[PDB]
Amino acid sequence: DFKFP
Amino acid sequence: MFLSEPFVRTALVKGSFKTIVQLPKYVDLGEWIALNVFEFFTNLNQFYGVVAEYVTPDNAGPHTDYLWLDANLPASQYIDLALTWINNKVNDKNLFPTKNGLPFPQQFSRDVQRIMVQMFRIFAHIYHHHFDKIVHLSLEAHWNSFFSHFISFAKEFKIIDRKEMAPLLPLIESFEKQGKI
Amino acid sequence: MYFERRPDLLTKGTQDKAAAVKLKIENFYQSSVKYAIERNERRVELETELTSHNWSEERKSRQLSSLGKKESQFLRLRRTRLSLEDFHTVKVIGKGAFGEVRLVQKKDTGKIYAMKTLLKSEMYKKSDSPWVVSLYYSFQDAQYLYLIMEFLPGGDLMTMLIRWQLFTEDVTRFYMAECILAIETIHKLGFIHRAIKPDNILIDIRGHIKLSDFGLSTGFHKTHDSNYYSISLTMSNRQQIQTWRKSRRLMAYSTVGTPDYIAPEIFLYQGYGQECDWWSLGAIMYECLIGWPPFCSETPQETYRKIMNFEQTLQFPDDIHISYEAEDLIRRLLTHADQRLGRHGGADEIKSHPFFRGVDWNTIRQVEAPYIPKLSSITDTRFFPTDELENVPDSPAMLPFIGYTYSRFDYLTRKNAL
Ligand SMILES: Nc1ncnc2c1ncn2[C@@H]1O[C@H](COP(=O)(O)OP(=O)(O)NP(=O)(O)O)[C@@H](O)[C@H]1O
Repeated sequence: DFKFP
Repeated sequence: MFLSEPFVRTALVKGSFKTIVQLPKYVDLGEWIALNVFEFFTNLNQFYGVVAEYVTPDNAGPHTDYLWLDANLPASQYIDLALTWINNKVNDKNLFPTKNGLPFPQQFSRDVQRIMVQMFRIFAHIYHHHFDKIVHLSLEAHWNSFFSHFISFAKEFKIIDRKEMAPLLPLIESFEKQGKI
Repeated sequence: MYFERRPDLLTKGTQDKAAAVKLKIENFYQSSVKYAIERNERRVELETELTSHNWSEERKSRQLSSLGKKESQFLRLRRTRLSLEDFHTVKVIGKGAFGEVRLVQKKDTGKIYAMKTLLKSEMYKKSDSPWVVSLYYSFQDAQYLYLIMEFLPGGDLMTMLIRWQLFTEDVTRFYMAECILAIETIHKLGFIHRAIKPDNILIDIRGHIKLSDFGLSTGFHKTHDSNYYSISLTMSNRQQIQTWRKSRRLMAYSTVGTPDYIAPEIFLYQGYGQECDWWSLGAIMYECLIGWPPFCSETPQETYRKIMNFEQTLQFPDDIHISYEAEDLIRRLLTHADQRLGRHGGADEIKSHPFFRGVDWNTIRQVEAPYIPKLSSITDTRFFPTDELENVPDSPAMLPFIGYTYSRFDYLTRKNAL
């Protein structure tokens, strides 16, 4: 789900 | 007593009270007063509180006495009475509303004089009966200035009348070198 | 009457009650002057600006009345005294050892504040940044001490870590980067927090993170050490989910201040520095990636032992989930102080680790956070372990206290929110 690059 | 000795040098008076007692510009007179009345009482009550220990039957000063026996008292009696009276008129959120935008009552300026005078009743009760031992612990510069303050405010805004000062009318004029005529 | 005077028979309740008055009167008139002197100062500050713009006389005597409008409210404030019964309690939120924490509505108006209850005589000791909880004002009484803070409904990171039991490398990267930026800021104001830990970390309405404190008056210190000097029954990841569960069900309330997240050079003498708090970050980072903190043990002394021999006690389990940049970072944060990441002119020496390639570190505050608290009101304690233990061996059993004679400046700032 969540994605923070 | 003989309260006009060479001590009338009253330290901590290095100005003339027209800078902390004049109503500041654009300030609700109620706030400007209801603060000082709070202030004045709160400090006066530390004064009799350093003396309450020794107050025992023998009322008030000479030629004129503050009878608490007036409608249905000794020294310690009508002080812890009038003193406690003030505390309550001042913590009353009706006359002294701490809430933000409450307007001051119609009673307000009236109770102002009332609270003011009973303070002087306990102000003066200190200056004739128990004023002697003051000079013991180097607190004359203090009480001198502080008295030099209580009147100044009461005169600037005239919440006490001239005749009620006969108990100290000679001492008022002694301090009219920092007295804001 | 050229006389004199002396001590001897003023019975020490009216001796030192004069040392008090002299103190009272000096500080008084010193300040009565300051007050008036700035009262004047800012008045003439606005009046030099009302005739610096060619404005109408309707306009100036509205601005000028707006000024004294303020000024009056100030003296109305100092006159204010409040206590409880000027607050209504909503629910209990947390407990430390010294006292609990309370979601509170102010009967007087009705807001959502956070009430932190403390204990004088038991804590011996004898501004305005996005990243830290806002303290407004405080007031005392006989026995306890009361602080008024905004209420963060997101719960705490400890309570998060329970509900999810494990973060991903992306969830964690977010929440870590948030901590860096909080911690960075605290350090920039010349402080070391020395109390970084999960439950000490808080979540706002938009799922974002902020610190709660600064490490002045939280707690205690560590005993520096102590000494004590069969069929197994365990499966060993379970073994912690067993011990940990005993470190909250009987240790959250009436806590000790667990030594996890305590860097090593603290148990030594006073020899530490800003670097102190980055360890705890790495401690924490480890915890949410693996499932427990690095030195989690049956008992806290054991935990002391591990941190002190940390070079052989740090091991990552065989639950894989950890890149070659994750594992590196924790390692370079969980090392010797003078060698640790973020020591050498650091605090953004951390941001340049290849575990981020992060957001511009600017937009970080504007970003969808892994969990936005799904809130049902303005008094939603849902994110708190609202179960109750309530054992504080203080029990002293059975509108006082003017809360403020402040300064004008704090009047504005606190008015500009309250
Ligand atoms: N501003 C706040 N808003 C909401 N909950 C809070 C707030 N401050 C504290 N809490 C709650 O109380 C906990 C923190 O309590 P805290 O005041 O840190 O206890 P402490 O013993 O003094 N120090 P510690 O217990 O080691 O964290 C959090 O995990 C929350 O559950």
